[PDB]
Amino acid sequence: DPDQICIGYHANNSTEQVDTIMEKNVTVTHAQDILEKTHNGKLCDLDGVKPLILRDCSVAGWLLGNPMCDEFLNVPEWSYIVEKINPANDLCYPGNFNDYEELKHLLSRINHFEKIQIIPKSSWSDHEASGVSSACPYQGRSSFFRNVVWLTKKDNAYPTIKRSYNNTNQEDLLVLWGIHHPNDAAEQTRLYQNPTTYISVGTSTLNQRLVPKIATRSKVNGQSGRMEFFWTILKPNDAINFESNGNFIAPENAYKIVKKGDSTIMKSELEYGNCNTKCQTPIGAINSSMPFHNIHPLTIGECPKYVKSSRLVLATGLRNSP
Amino acid sequence: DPDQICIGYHANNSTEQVDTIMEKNVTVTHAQDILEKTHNGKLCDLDGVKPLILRDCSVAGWLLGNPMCDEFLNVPEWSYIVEKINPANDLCYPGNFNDYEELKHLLSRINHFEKIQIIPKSSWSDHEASGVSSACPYQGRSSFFRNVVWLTKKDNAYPTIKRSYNNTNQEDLLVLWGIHHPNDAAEQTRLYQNPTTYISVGTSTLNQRLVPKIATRSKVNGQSGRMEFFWTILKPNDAINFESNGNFIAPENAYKIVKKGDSTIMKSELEYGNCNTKCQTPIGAINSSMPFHNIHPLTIGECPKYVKSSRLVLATGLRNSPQR
Amino acid sequence: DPDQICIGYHANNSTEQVDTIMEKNVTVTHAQDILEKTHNGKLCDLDGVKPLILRDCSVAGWLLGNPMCDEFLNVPEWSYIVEKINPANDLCYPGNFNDYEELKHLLSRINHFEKIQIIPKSSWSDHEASGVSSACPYQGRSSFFRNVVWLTKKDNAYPTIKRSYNNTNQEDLLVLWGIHHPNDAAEQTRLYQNPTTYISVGTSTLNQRLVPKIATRSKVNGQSGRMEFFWTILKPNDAINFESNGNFIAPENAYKIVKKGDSTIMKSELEYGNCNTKCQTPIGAINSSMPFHNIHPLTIGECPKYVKSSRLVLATGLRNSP
Amino acid sequence: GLFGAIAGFIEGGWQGMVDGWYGYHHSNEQGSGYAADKESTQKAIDGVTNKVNSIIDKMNTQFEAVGREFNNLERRIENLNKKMEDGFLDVWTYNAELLVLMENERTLDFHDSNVKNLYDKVRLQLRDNAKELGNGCFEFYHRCDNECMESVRNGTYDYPQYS
Amino acid sequence: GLFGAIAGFIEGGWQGMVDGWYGYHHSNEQGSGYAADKESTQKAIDGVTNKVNSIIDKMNTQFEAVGREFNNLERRIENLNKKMEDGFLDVWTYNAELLVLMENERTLDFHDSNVKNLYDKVRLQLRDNAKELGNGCFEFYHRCDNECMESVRNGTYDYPQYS
Amino acid sequence: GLFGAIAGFIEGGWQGMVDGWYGYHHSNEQGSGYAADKESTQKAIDGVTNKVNSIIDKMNTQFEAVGREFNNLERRIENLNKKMEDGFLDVWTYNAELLVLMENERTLDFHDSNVKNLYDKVRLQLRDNAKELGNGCFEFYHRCDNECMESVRNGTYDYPQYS
Ligand SMILES: CC(=O)N[C@@H]1[C@@H](O)[C@H](O[C@@H]2O[C@H](CO)[C@H](O)[C@H](O[C@]3(C(=O)O)C[C@H](O)[C@@H](NC(C)=O)[C@H]([C@H](O)[C@H](O)CO)O3)[C@H]2O)[C@@H](CO)O[C@H]1O
Ligand SMILES: CC(=O)N[C@@H]1[C@@H](O)[C@H](O[C@@H]2O[C@H](CO)[C@H](O)[C@H](O[C@]3(C(=O)O)C[C@H](O)[C@@H](NC(C)=O)[C@H]([C@H](O)[C@H](O)CO)O3)[C@H]2O)[C@@H](CO)O[C@H]1O
Ligand SMILES: CC(=O)N[C@@H]1[C@@H](O)[C@H](O[C@@H]2O[C@H](CO)[C@H](O)[C@H](O[C@]3(C(=O)O)C[C@H](O)[C@@H](NC(C)=O)[C@H]([C@H](O)[C@H](O)CO)O3)[C@H]2O)[C@@H](CO)O[C@H]1O
Ligand SMILES: *[C@@H]1O[C@H](CO)[C@@H](O)[C@H](O)[C@H]1NC(C)=O
Ligand SMILES: *[C@@H]1O[C@H](CO)[C@@H](O)[C@H](O)[C@H]1NC(C)=O
Ligand SMILES: *[C@@H]1O[C@H](CO)[C@@H](O)[C@H](O)[C@H]1NC(C)=O
Ligand SMILES: *[C@@H]1O[C@H](CO)[C@@H](O)[C@H](O)[C@H]1NC(C)=O
Ligand SMILES: *[C@@H]1O[C@H](CO)[C@@H](O)[C@H](O)[C@H]1NC(C)=O
Ligand SMILES: *[C@@H]1O[C@H](CO)[C@@H](O)[C@H](O)[C@H]1NC(C)=O
Ligand SMILES: *[C@@H]1O[C@H](CO)[C@@H](O)[C@H](O)[C@H]1NC(C)=O
Ligand SMILES: *[C@@H]1O[C@H](CO)[C@@H](O)[C@H](O)[C@H]1NC(C)=O
Ligand SMILES: *[C@@H]1O[C@H](CO)[C@@H](O)[C@H](O)[C@H]1NC(C)=O
Repeated sequence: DPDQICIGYHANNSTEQVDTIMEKNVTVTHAQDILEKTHNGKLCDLDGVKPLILRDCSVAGWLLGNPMCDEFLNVPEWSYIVEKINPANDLCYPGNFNDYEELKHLLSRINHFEKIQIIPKSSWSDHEASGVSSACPYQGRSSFFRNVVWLTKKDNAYPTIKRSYNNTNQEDLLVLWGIHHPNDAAEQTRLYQNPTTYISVGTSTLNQRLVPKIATRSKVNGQSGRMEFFWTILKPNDAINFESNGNFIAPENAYKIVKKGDSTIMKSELEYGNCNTKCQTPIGAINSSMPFHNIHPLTIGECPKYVKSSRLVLATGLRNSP
Repeated sequence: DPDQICIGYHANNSTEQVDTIMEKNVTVTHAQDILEKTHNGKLCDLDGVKPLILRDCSVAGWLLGNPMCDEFLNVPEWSYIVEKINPANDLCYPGNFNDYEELKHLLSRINHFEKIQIIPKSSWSDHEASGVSSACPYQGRSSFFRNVVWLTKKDNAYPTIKRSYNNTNQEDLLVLWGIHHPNDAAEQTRLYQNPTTYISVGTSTLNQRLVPKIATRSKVNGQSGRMEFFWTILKPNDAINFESNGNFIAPENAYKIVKKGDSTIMKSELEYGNCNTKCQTPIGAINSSMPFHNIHPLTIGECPKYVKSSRLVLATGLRNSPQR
Repeated sequence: DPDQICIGYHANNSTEQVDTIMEKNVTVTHAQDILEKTHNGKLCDLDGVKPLILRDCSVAGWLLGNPMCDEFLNVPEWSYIVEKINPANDLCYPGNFNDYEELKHLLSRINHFEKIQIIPKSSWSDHEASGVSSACPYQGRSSFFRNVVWLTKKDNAYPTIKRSYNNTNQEDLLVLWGIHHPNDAAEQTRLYQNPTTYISVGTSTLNQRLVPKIATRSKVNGQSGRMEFFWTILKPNDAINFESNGNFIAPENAYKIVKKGDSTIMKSELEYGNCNTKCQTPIGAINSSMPFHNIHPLTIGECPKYVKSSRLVLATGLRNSP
Repeated sequence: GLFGAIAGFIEGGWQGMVDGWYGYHHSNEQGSGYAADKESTQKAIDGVTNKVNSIIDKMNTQFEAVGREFNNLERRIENLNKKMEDGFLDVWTYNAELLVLMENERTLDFHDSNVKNLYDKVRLQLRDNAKELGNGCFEFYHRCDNECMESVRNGTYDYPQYS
Repeated sequence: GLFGAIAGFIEGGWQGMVDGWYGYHHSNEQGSGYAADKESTQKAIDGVTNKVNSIIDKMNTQFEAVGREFNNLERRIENLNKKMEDGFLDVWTYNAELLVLMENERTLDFHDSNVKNLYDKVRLQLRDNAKELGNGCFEFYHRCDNECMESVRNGTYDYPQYS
Repeated sequence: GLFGAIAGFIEGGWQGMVDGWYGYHHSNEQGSGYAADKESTQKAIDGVTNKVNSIIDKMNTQFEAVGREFNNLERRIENLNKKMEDGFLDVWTYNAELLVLMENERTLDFHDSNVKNLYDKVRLQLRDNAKELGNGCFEFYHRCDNECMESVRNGTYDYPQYS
């Protein structure tokens, strides 16, 4: 019957649970999830800029011009680059790309090349410039990389090559060339006439002199021969000078570095998703205002911070009584 | 005289102490030590698998077959490898091992080799294969590495060598070979006849052409000459092709990689402890249920987490203050 | 009114503010700043020991003896070394220094060299030893690095060089030498007579045979030729052996390593402050009792711990009521 | 919690009090009702919202993994790179998880404390004018109408008027 | 600690109560004895055990150093490797030591809080029927036999029955 | 604060008590004055000084950045180096800032707690012999001279003498 005032606290229908040091699964009136756990499974444009999806081609295959990579002869500017784990179209003619990983690292800071001619085919009057291999098929016939040229002897002679290019452009220039390592001495003279050969390359900083290596090697893509490729960055107003008396895989085209910025090379099996995002991972894009996510450690864009947590929930309300 | 009830708390004879931010050496009724601070000072088997104790031999000495390392010619499966900081028996004939550290990295993921003869010593008809050095003694006589062969001229001729080995096994094969760097031009022709030489090696991935380096060098183990060793992993069904007109230290034996798993190369001065453990460190084994330990940062097996702390003790009971 | 006693706490005129998790800008009666935010903007002696300020010279320029770096022919013991981002006096004769970064790492643990002669100029009776270049001016005239010698042919002859040096000192010895890369075959014979040359170098651990590389190169400091420099540490009682029939830039002076300890190579544009400190940064010295600072991460001496924070203030007193 | 109010002397929460986190249930002749306390609820919202923002802002400059590639003979540096990246991710995962656990505990104690403080504010205001049942309630001696209940929440409550 | 009971108003602990962490001493006509409060003791045992497990389980993804070897001309990366591994060892040593310290402090305050809460649980039951001595003891106005004492410990003490 | 004494039932601090951190303001026939409590103020200085020093000392083995140089074709390891160093710097900046933030809150709560404990130390001594105002003040029923005030402050107050 007598009057009374009570002190009490809010309860509701919430079944939200949070954790503490001393207690797990504490039911609270209000909670705030701060961990993004979902992605769209797609490779998207990053803030309106399409990525470069190399499909079945590697960065090597792209830049050198593997005949199977013609899709990528003059790509537009990209936001990020996507490469498969083991791209089928790489070095069609077997060999290797010198300092390949350091080159890929530079790519991570580049958004656009403009490919230009630096040595025209019309330059080669005293050499054969149409060398091909069945290791580089195109349309079921022997072909070769599009951006470099296989020079061989003409009229049973290989006179010494002297070639210069001055970078008159305002941009740095990525230049590529290679050396051919033959199978034996007979092959050496058959292709190049001269038994003892070299390629010397100089700039203001480069001081290179390569000599081919004959060795007996296993067939890779049908061929025991090998090509080893090299690269330099040619600064504006500097010039590159090549000299060779054989085994020279000569430049034809090189790449002006026209746009630098944030980029990355993502490894992914995913294809293009015809979508736009502000945050991309190799397994899918993220659209979230969560401060954290657990999708993948490698991201590009405006992203939540990655943690390995399966759950992150902050208590905001109070302990909710049943 | 009137009845009463009191509220209070537990006290005991405990002198256990813990620390907080605001105070140190707080006496508590109960505490829980969570730091393992002791070890057995032995090198033990890991989960019943014996380690490979290299004693006075290095990894190079073992693999190349330094005559001082005959104990390790055909070793059984190991759990981890133990090597001294400065092994006495290394490259008996002085020189170096190319990409040695990368090879040792590979070993960290290998548990067993099956060593096989790939090129018989007796199969060299046009070359001498019995080259020895006082830099590699064995029973007080000039000897040489067991797993590679020192080829020299025969009848004042060193014809061009062309040898191939096809890996017909199902396992990866570790192949070793080397080059000899002579003291001078006279020694070059005395040993190999041809003044200008090379070794070419090719696989599906390897494209090597070595040329000897003549230089005037200090005596190491009594010899001014040098041998430089190389290695590759030959995949199943791939083949290795050697060509040379001199200075070739040819493979005899190579190593089938038969068991791959978790391993490590541990640096320690200790010997085998006739003992078994779940957790091993370079200074002793750990048998503990503590969550932490401070023994040594480098461990293999099922181990507590390493910290640099001298002390970790959690308060469990309360502030111990008995009435006096 | 009968007698009374009240409980209360201190309040003052303080406007000192601290932060907590739930609250920002909390007024307290007492607070303690634990973050040092000021430096003297100078490069000082570290605990009474002057740094080596290389000014416009690089480490390479210093050690090889670029004539523009004569100030540093025999420097006294140092506490740390200061080098500019882009020192103008480096390799006066263009080229490079092999494993230069690894050499600089060694330098970080060295406080003093004593430079000694290991091969005198008088040793060269069968070769010309006065080779100079306009790329290495001294007083505006053609000159050369002080510590190595450019040997060229004498009487149209370059006989095979054989030199040994036994380290009879009790200290490790830093030994420097180089190879010259000429412009063409004609220049090779003009300087060295022999067309096919080598430099062989051996110690107890070193086994080196260098061969020159002819390439067509851009002019740097007026010269298209190149010099490539090498180094080794010669142990007490070991010996170094040189053999060459051309292109050899021979040692004259080498460096005994007489004092090892804590040092660093500091990148700074500052110069000597005529000053003394216990803690030095590339942008200025610190005189503080704070446990933390935010001046710069790269310090030497007895220093506060570096943090990126703009503000660190601990509450000591209590909440200051209005 | 540490303050013995939420699930302490006050056995449970109220479904009926929708207006705020903390408040009062009264029972008089005019009719029983639920009224949330304005200041303490608002204070708690300000404190909790700030705690959230502080936690987010402190993680603002976490580690960011970058793809680096290595060749067949750079295994040691590849392994080094991987362990370094995994290392920082583990460190920051730990930091995030631990901070949340620790602050979740503090938030619950904070609410618990706020409840007790409100109970004591009523207790010290009433003193002799009301009985203390011990279940978080105060039995009145005199019949307190709506105007009496109002003065308690405001802090206007004149003790000398009722004694 | 912060709650002012342990080394507060109850001046010291009882060696005679070997029964649990917190409890009662009664003395009436039938005799006297100690008795642990079962729920608050079991409550504290649960929280402290969980705290211990949480500290252990939070560290489980700790850094683990790996032996890596470098040659004479790989000194920069050797140093990088060393400083990196030492770097993580120091980070995790700090995390372990600091967590233990902060949680030791919370554990002691937790106990202090539990005693205070237990004292209040009794205080709110007794009210007018017993005198609050201030030393942690209450002196009964009426006679309280063993079953009466048991109901106090129970939280089933019947107030109207004795007043 | 969590204990509701600082900016709680005691409305504000005293400008006039420039003596210590926590104290008394007595009034009797002989006059009025401010006197600080020695035990609690000294306890506060010791705990706070120990806190400051522990925080400094736990940071003692912080990461230290070392300048490393790399050439034009070591860009990957250069970048690895930079990220590792910035990584540790960020980890230790976070550790430092977070520790200060967390301990600042605990410090202010620590002060609040001491005032609260000091209030209870007096209340449990006086009991029925004095009225509790709720202001942070106790009104004496009997006369308390300067020597009597000394007994309250020292803790030597005698209850059966006045009851
Ligand atoms: C079973 C058998 O022995 N059949 C031989 C068969 O090998 C031979 O094929 C040619 O063999 C040579 C090596 O000896 C090359 O492999 C040839 O392939 C090509 C290639 O496609 O790459 C042909 C190509 O036109 C050549 N291009 C140029 C510019 O020279 C290249 C090139 O020489 C090599 O790649 C250099 O390493 O080689 C392959 O056709 C056939 C036909 O001659 O004869 C059988 O008796
Ligand atoms: C002071 C002096 O001149 N004393 C010579 C003394 O040098 C010489 O001994 C021979 O010296 C040569 C170097 O010129 C080698 O050091 C010889 O050592 C061996 C070795 O044991 O390693 C002998 C061995 O049988 C050789 N093995 C093979 C397969 O050739 C090797 C090998 O040639 C070299 O190591 C290659 O670098 O060398 C050592 O006997 C003696 C005898 O001639 O005469 C003194 O006057
Ligand atoms: C347009 C034109 O042809 N003008 C020539 C001009 O080239 C030439 O200058 C000489 O050119 C040579 C290269 O062919 C060198 O660059 C000469 O410079 C020096 C130098 O300063 O380095 C001179 C020095 O005395 C030489 N020192 C030694 C030890 O040999 C060096 C050295 O040969 C090179 O550096 C090695 O690479 O070269 C430079 O004088 C002049 C004079 O012939 O005539 C113009 O008409
Ligand atoms: C919980 O309550 C809210 C409103 O208070 C209501 O909208 C919702 O349907 C309820 N949820 C459940 C699962 O009953
Ligand atoms: C509650 O916590 C336990 C671990 O204590 C967990 O296994 C469970 O999945 C959690 N949530 C449930 C059952 O909804
Ligand atoms: C390239 O051309 C520019 C302008 O014609 C010239 O000034 C420069 O010296 C040239 N660079 C080289 C390396 O010859
Ligand atoms: C404390 O008591 C135990 C008996 O339970 C005894 O073993 C121990 O030695 C005692 N510690 C002393 C006396 O210091
Ligand atoms: C307790 O701590 C002090 C310093 O805080 C130290 O000197 C002492 O060795 C510690 N332990 C003892 C006395 O057992
Ligand atoms: C090695 O032998 C197998 C089986 O005879 C053969 O198929 C394979 O081509 C050989 N490999 C090489 C690289 O020659
Ligand atoms: C602030 O207070 C101090 C005493 O603590 C006094 O000395 C000083 O004059 C005051 N400052 C101002 C500006 O009033
Ligand atoms: C108080 O905090 C604000 C914003 O949080 C900040 O801008 C300012 O520096 C602080 N102090 C002031 C305004 O005196
Ligand atoms: C250098 O000289 C010392 C003393 O004369 C001698 O013992 C040593 O063998 C020499 N070192 C070499 C590599 O010949």
